[PDB]
Amino acid sequence: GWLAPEQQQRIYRGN
Amino acid sequence: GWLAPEQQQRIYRGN
Amino acid sequence: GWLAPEQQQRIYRGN
Amino acid sequence: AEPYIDPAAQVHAIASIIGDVRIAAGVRVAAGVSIRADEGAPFQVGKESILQEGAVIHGLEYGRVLGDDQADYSVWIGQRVAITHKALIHGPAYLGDDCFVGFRSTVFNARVGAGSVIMMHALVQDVEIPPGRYVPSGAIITTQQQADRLPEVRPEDREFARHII
Amino acid sequence: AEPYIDPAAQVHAIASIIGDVRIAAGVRVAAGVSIRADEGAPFQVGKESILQEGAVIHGLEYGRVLGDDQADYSVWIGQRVAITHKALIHGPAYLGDDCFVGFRSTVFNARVGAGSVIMMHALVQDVEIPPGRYVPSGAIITTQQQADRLPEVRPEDREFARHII
Amino acid sequence: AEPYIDPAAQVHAIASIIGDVRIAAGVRVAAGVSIRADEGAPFQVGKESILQEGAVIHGLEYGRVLGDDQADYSVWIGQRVAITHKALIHGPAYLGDDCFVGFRSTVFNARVGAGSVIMMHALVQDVEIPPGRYVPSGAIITTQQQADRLPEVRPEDREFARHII
Ligand SMILES: [Cl-]
Ligand code: NI
Ligand code: NI
Ligand code: NI
Repeated sequence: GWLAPEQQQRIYRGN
Repeated sequence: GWLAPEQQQRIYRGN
Repeated sequence: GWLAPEQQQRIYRGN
Repeated sequence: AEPYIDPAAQVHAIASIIGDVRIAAGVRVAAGVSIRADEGAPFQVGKESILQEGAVIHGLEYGRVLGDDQADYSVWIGQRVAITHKALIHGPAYLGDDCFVGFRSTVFNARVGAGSVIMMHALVQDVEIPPGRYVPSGAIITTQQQADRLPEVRPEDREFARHII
Repeated sequence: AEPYIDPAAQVHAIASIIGDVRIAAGVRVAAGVSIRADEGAPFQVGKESILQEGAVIHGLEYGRVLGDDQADYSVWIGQRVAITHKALIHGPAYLGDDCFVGFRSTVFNARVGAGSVIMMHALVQDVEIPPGRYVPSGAIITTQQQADRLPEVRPEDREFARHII
Repeated sequence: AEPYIDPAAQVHAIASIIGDVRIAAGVRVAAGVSIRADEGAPFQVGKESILQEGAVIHGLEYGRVLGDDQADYSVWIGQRVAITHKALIHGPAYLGDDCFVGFRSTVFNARVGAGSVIMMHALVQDVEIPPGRYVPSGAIITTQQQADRLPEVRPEDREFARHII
C-alpha cells in the first residue's frame, strides 16, 4: 500500500 | 434535546 | 465577475 | 401526508419530495434534490427559493422551529433562500429570508437570521446566527459564542450569492 | 456475486446494493444509499446498523481488514453502527460495534474501534482509532499520532448519537 | 445541445450526461455521476479521465476557461484526470492533465495546473494552482497567496493517486 507496513497492520488487525 | 434549554430556545424562536 | 479582473484572467488563461 | 406544490413552483420531474412539505410559488427544485418530511415534518419552502442538485432537506422526528406564521416546523426555509449544490438542511432548521447556503454546507439544529451568507464547505450546528452574518468557507460553527462573533454580510457577499444562484 | 440480504433487514426499494455484500438482521438502509462491492469485496453490515440517505459504501480492489469472524473484508461494519447522511465508508475500513459516523464524514483506509463517535464533516484516513474515542466536527484525522490523542467518548456523546439515528 | 460520447468511452447506463458535453476516448463514468452543461456549457472531459460515484460537474451560465484547443469552456478536464467519490467540479474550472481530485473535494472558479494532487475534503476556489502542486486533506484554498504557496507534488503523492483510481 502507501503506508508503512506496521501502520497498514494496525488498520488490517489493530493492536 | 442535547443542548441547554435556553440555547434550544434561541434555535426554536431566536432573541 | 466577483474577483479583480487580473485574478479572473489567471483562472481564464493562467500565467 | 402529501406535498402541497404551488402551481407556480418549478420542481424537476426527477426531484423527490415526500411527506408534509409545502413548496411556495416560484420555488425552483433541481434534479437530484431530496426533500423527505418522512421523519421530522412539516417543511415549508418559501417563495422563490432555489434548491440545487445534491441538496437534501431532512428532519429529526423531534425538535421544531417557529415559522414566521407562528406554526411549528421541522424545517422553515424563508423566501428567496438559495440552497446550493450538495447542501444539507437538517431539521430542526430555520433559514430566514434571503439566506444563501453555499456548496456542500450543512445547517443542522440551527436558526439562521435573514440575509445571512453561508459560504462553501461550512457547518452551522446548534446555534442561532443573527440576521445578516457571513460564515466563511470551511467554517465549523458549533457554539453560540462563535455564532455571535461572525462578521456582517457586505454588499460584495450578496453580489457573490446572486452570481452563484 | 449477489448480495445476501437478511429477511429481517429493511432495505429501501430505491437503495442500490451490488456485489458481495452481507446485510444482517435489523439493518435499515434508506433510499439513495449506494453499497457497491463491485471493486473491493466483500462487505459485511452487522445487525441493527442504520445507513441514511446519501451514504456510500465502496472499497478499493486491494486492501482488507480483519472481520470479528477472522475473515478478510474490504468493509466490515459491526453491529448497531450509525452511518448518517452523506457519510462515505471506503474500504479498506473497519467500524466496530456501536460506532457513529456523523453527517458528511468519511472513513477511508482506517479501523475505528467500537463505541467511537465521529461527528460531522470529519475525515478519518490511514489510522486506527482506539475503541471509545470522539472525533470532533470538522476534524481531519490522517496520522496515528492524531488518532492516539483523540479524547474519550462521554455519555453525552452517545446520547447525542442516539438522538440523531 | 446533446453530448458527444466517444465510442471508446465507458459511461455507466445510470450516469446522467446532459447538454453540450464532449466525453473523449477511454473516459470512465461511474453510476450516479451527474454532468449537466444545462446552464454553463460547453464541457470537455479528456482522454482516459475517470469520474467516480457522487461526482458532479456543473457550470455557471457565465464565466469560462481557455481550453488547450484555444476554445472557451465552462469546464475543461484534461487527459487522465481522476475526479473521485463525491467531488464537485463547478465551472468556470480547468483541470490540467494528470490531476487528481480526492474524495469530497471541490474545484470552483479555478485553474489547476497539470499533475496537481488535490487530497480529500478540500476546497479550491478563485485561484490558479500552478502545475504540480499538492493540496492537503481538509485545505480551504480561496486566495492566490495560498495557491502560490502550495508544496510540490512528490512521487509518493502520484503513487497514492494511482492506487485510489
Ligand atoms: Cl458531500
Ligand atoms: Ni435524517
Ligand atoms: Ni471507490
Ligand atoms: Ni450549479
